[PDB]
Amino acid sequence: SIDVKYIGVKSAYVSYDVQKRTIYLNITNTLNITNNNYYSVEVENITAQVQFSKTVIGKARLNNITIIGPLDMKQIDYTVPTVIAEEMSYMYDFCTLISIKVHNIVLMMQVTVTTTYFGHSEQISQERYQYVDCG
Amino acid sequence: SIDVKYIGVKSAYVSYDVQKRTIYLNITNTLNITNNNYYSVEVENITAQVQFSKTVIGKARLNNITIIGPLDMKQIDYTVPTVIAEEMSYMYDFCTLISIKVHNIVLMMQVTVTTTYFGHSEQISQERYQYVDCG
Amino acid sequence: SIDVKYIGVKSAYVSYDVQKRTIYLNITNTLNITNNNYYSVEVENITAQVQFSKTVIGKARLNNITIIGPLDMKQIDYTVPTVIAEEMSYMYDFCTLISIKVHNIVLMMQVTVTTTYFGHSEQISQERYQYVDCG
Repeated sequence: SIDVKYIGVKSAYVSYDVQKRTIYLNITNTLNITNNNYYSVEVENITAQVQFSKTVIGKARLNNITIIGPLDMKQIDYTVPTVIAEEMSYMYDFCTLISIKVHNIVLMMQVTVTTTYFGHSEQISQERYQYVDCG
Repeated sequence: SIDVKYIGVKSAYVSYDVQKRTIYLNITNTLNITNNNYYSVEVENITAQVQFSKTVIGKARLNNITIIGPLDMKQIDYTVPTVIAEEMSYMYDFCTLISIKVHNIVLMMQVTVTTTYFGHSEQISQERYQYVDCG
Repeated sequence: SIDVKYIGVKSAYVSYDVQKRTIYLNITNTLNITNNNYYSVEVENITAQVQFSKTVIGKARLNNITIIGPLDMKQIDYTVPTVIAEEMSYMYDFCTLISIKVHNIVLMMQVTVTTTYFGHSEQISQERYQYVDCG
C-alpha cells in the first residue's frame, strides 16, 4: 500500500556522510525534528452475504435432468521442451549454461474455479538479479 | 497506492553529503523540521450481497433439461520448443548460454473461472536485472 | 501494507558516517528528535454469512436426476523436458551448468476449487540473487 521503496545503496532521514581522503573541520551542526505519522490504513467495516443456491420445486416432475457447476480445464505455464541430437558435444568451453526451465520467483495469490473476496490483496517483489557473471 | 519510489543510489529527507578529496571548513548549519503525515488510505465501508441462484418451479414438468456453469479451457504461457539436430557441437567458446524457458518473476493475482471481489488489489515489482556480464 | 523497503547497503534515521583516510575535527553536533508513529492498521468490523444450498422439494418427483458441483482439472506449471542423444559428451569445459527445472522461490497462497474470504492477504519477496558467478 504505502512507501514501497527500493533504494540501491543508502537510505537516511538525515545524512552527514563524509567520504574518502577528505578534511572536515570546525563544523557547528544542529537538528530539531518533529516527525509524526498517524497511519490509519486498511481499516474496514463490512456486512456481507454469500448464497450459492435457494430452490423450491413444489409439485414438479423432473425426469431426465443433469446440472453441472462451473467447469475449469486451463493449462498455465505448460511446456514440452524436446531436444533431439546425435553427436551432442561440448569441449574446452569456459562458461556454459544449458538451461531448459528456470525461474526466480513464482507468486500466485488466488487461483480458483470460484472466489468471493471482501478483503485486501497485496503482492510485492523487490530484487536485484544477475543470471551470469563470468568475466 | 502512495509513495512507490525506486531510487538508484541514495535517498534522504535532507543530505549534507561530502565526497572525495574535499575540504569542508567552518560551516554553521541548523535545521528545524515539522513533518507530519495523516495517511488514511484503503479505508472502507461495505454492505454487500452475492447470490448464484434462486429458483421456484411450482407445478412444471422438466423432461430433458441440461444446465452447465461457466466453462474455461484457456492455454496461458504455453510452448513447444523443439530442437532437432545431428552434430550439435560447441567448442572453445568463452561465454555461451542456451536458454529455452527462463523467467525472472511471474506474479498472478486472481486467475479464476468466476470471481466477485469487493476489496483493493495491489501488485508491485521493483528490480535491477542483468542477464549476462562476461567482460 | 506499509514501508515495504528494500535497501542494498545502509539504512539509518540519522547518519554521521565517515569513510577512509578522512579527518573529522572540532565538530559541534546536537540532535533533538520527537518521532512518533500511531499505526492503527488492518482494524476490522465484519458480520458475514456464507451458504452453499437451501432446498424444499414439496411433493415433486425426481426420477433420473444428476447434479455435479464446481469441476476443476487445471494443469499449472506442467512440463515434459525430453533430451535424446547418441554421443552426449562434455570434455575439458570449466564452468558448465545443465539445468532442466530450477526455481528460487515459489509462493502460492490459496489454490482452491471454491473460496470465500473476508480477510487481508499479503505476499512479499525481498532478495539479491546470482545464478552463476565463475570469473
